[PDB]
Amino acid sequence: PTFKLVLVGDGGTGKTTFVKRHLTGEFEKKYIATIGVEVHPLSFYTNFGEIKFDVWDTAGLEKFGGLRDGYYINAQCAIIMFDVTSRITYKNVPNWHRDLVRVCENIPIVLCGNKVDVKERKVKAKTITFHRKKNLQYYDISAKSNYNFEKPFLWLARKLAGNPQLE
Amino acid sequence: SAQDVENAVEAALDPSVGPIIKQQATDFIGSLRSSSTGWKICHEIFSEKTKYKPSTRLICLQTLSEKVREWNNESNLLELQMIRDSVWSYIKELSFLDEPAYISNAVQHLLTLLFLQLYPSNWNDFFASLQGVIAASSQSEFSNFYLKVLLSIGDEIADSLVLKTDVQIQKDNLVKDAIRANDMSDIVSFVYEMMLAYSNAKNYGTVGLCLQVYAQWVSWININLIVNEPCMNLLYSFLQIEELRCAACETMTEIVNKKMKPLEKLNLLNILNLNLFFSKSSTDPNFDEHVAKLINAQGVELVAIKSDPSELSPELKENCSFQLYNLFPYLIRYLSDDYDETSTAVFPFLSDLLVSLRKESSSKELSASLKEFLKSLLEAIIKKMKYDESQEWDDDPDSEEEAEFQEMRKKLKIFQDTINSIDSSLFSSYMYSAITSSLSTAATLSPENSWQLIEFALYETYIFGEGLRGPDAFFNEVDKSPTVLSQILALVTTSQVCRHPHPLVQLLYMEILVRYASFFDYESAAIPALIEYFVGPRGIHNTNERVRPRAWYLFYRFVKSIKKVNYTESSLAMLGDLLNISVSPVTDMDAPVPTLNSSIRNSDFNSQLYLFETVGVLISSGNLTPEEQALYCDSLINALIGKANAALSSDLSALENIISVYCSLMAIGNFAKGFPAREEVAWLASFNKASDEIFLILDRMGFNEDIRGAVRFTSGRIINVVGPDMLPKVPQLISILLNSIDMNELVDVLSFISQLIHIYKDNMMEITNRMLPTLLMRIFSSLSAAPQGTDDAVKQNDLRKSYISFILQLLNKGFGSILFTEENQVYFDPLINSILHFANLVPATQKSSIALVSKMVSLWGGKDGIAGFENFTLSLTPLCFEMPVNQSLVVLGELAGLQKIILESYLVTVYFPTVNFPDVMASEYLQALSNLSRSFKQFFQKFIQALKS
RNA sequence: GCGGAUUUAACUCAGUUGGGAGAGCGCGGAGGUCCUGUGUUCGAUCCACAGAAUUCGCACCA
Ligand SMILES: Nc1nc2c(ncn2[C@@H]2O[C@H](COP(=O)(O)OP(=O)(O)OP(=O)(O)O)[C@@H](O)[C@H]2O)c(=O)[nH]1
Ligand SMILES: [Mg+2]
Repeated sequence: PTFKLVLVGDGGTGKTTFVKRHLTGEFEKKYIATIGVEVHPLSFYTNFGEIKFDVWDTAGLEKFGGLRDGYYINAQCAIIMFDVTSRITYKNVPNWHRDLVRVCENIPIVLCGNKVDVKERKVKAKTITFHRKKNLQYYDISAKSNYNFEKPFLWLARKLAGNPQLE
Repeated sequence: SAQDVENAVEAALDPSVGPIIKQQATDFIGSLRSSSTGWKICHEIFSEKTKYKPSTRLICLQTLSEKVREWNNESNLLELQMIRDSVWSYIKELSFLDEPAYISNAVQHLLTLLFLQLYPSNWNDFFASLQGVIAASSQSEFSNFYLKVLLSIGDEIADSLVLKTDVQIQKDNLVKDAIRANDMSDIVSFVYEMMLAYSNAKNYGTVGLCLQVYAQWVSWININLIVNEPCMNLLYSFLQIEELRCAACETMTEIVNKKMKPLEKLNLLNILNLNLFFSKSSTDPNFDEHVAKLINAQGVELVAIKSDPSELSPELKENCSFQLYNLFPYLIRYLSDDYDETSTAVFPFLSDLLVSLRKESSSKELSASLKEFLKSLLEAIIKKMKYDESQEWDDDPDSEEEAEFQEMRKKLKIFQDTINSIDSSLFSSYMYSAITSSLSTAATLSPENSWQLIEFALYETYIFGEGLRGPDAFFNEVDKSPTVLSQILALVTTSQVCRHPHPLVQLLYMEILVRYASFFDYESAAIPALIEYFVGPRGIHNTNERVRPRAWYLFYRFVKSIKKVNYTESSLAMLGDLLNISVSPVTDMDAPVPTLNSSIRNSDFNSQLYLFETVGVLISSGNLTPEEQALYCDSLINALIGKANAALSSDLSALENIISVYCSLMAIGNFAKGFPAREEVAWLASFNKASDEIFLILDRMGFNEDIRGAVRFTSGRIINVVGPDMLPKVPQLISILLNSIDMNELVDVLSFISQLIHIYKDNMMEITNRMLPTLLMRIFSSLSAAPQGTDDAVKQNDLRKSYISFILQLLNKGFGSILFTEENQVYFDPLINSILHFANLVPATQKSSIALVSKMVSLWGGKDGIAGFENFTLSLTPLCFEMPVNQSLVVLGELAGLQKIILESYLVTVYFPTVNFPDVMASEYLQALSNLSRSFKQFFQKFIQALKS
């Protein structure tokens, strides 16, 4: 039971880090902009079985995102990530959504505000309204402290399996 | 080239390939956008269905769309037109759009962009022709396609959400007016017929899409087209069809939110005769959430209409206020709905209503009629506030449910606080009986299933008097009679509550005891149980995991605030079982190898540190003779020191020995963090013996920085305890810590220094001199390093902050002379520029950095000796007049201050001449500096906004 | 729909980029939780975050 999950967000929001954290457990402190797309088969366990997620880590950099929307083809789910430290990475969250749905008619989209470990916050909590205007699941998360790091996958898995009881 | 692209894309879409192949591919496709010719290749593919892959056509379609974005009308009206006829010939055929969804969706996207560049003038027939085709080929699949194009056009012209450019907006408003002035009447007529047609045919799919277009577009189109008799009738009907019920309530709403003149909504709002729908509105929560949202929509409107003083006709005020009081039943019915999604869909209406309500009670007293309403509102709000008496509490601190609940409580409280505003006595009484009532009922239940009711009782209590902390919260400022707070608190402290097993209950109890400890300032005879409570097996020795740690902090806060007397000895005795430290090395997420950090981060040691601090507060505010107090003092410092010596002498490398040493130093540091600053106190001797012990451990483990933080910390506490009795060894401390200095501790270091610079001001001067040279070049080096990641940028800003604040301290405490001691001569120039650089960065960097830059001028006000304070002073000019070209007032406000201080010239001869010379503005600036602190600021802000505009 | 200001004794206004805070007026003295809550620090009125009250724009509906 493998599902295609495209991960998209603005550049520097921590998409790749998020991935590494779950693939190896390591937290990369240096920023190396992803180029094109990197794809890793992150997997998981559940009361009912093993769900695999083929994650398509996309680049959110205008410079290195060749085939920008192409990668969303036949995607089965997705995560839209933004940086709580960087304001504009939220101001653009609509787009990422708009684009994603243009290719994938109706898929379970999870909106994630990353970097919540850093105290100060440029994207204040009163501005985060997109998920409630687009009926989208949201999660304040952190690739550094692992804060809520499994919420996004669990939710999706619980939908792609239609089994709310899934864990 | 075609078959190539088809491969490239195919290459990129297969992650089962070598990177080498992807590179070429990924760049080939991206080359298409960059290239002047690239798109010609996609122009040929997108239409080709018999020979190309959807996967390919997609990437070509997308390309083409991005390409259509950047072509200026006038300069490319040939290519834009060229790609249109192509898309249109394609769209006309109707035989490939029933390909996969992405291929139809992406088509829509291109067309709309095309439309966006040609419609006003170049594409006159866009709606006539497109519609004529959609109608000609009579099939839903096609109507849907059309419907979505309309939604897409709205996405690009009605969505407030996307980047709000002033241009795109002026460019967007044109397309709106064009559509308005040309084919709006028919766009709506077209849609209508479809709603009507597919409606009778029971084709709910398309009717849905229709209802959306109406929802989306109502925001910005002639309302009249939408609110005619025949179309409305069709809607009200949809309000009774399971399949269409919701879309209908969503569009119904939009019609209601369409913005207009207050007298204008009233009619519309009236004409919709929506109350009957409300009257009926069964178990479908999604729907109820829709109805709620509609009621809320209508509610928020009417309240805003009733507050405008514009049209004074009470006719308006009568029907408007009549319709509002009419909505009240509903507002309560849904506010109380068990489903939390539903109730919240009305908060905004409640929010505004209440506001309007206390604006009206500021004039006259509320009507018996309303006093009930509020009372009935509280009845609801109270219901939402309680835990569900069905699902047992989750011991999961990560349960999204508990997080969503706490959010609603945070809101449900402001509703109570506003109600309070409208009538504090109505709220007061009502809450007292709610808390009393709830506790009464709790006693009639098996402990296992009574907690929800108690947790709610102690919750309201906990909040009832938040902020109300003056002796007036407890007793009437005139009769001196008790306050409903005093009465609620009393009840609770006297209630059995404290004997209940449940966590939420026990915690919340201690929280209440801490928060309102001042209450007990009067009833001093009641303190022993509160102290014995924390102490006993429920409060501090609790067998619950979350409570035990959290308990120790509260007891410390409680004791800290409840100092007088007679509970000293027993409290100290009971703490005993809890003071021996046992931190074990543990594995972590970031530590395959247990780290002092990981080991400790998983212990309750940080929390336990409060006990040590407590035990020190008990011993300084307790009825214990100098002998007895000094006895406990030296009995604990010798046991800790002792745990350090045994740990130090064994293998210093062991994490266990390291941990052991760290904690022993931390506990002693927190023990001293409870004693009062340096009269001869008993503890002094005992704390001075401990000071020597730091060096002992600093000598052997000074290598490890963890121990170093623990040292910079503990010694600062002891210095704030001993004071001058340590001053002679301060330099030996400073010196050691310096060499093991790192980059991670450049900030723990700076504060340790000013911490001391404060305790002994003049004394620390000479030490700082010999040390500034080291601290400076380190800071200079880590701040010059452009960050390679978030954490880096984070570590930098913090440094930036303390660095400036350090230098501000130096100057404000009288240290400037040290910067000049030859040890730091080569360092003056860059220090100033350092600060000058932080000011031109982008506010925290500019308001405080610009401020430091100013004091630096006042302290060095004469060319006498400072050979780089003129050019520096003068160099600050471009900052004061060019920075703000590319929060901002504090930025500009202090930018002026620098101007002023300098001002108490070189600008006339030298500055204006370099920059484009503004004769008018150049003399108004000198007039401001010369003849206007307050006045000059004004000139300056208005001045620049002007210079900039 | 975005975006900013404001909120210090009875009164009335000052003022610091965190070291405990005041002049006029008003009963030799007296009188403030420096809007609230939470956090970060050895410590905050002055920092971070969350919120309230008062309020000024800009955009959309036009
Ligand atoms: N403090 C903190 N920093 C984070 C977190 N996630 C990411 N970062 C920082 O952001 C950097 C990683 O950004 P990336 O994940 O590489 O950004 P990216 O995903 O490659 O951006 P794309 O290449 O467009 O996908 C790291 O250096 C981290 O310091 C987080 O959860 N907490
Ligand atoms: Mg990436």
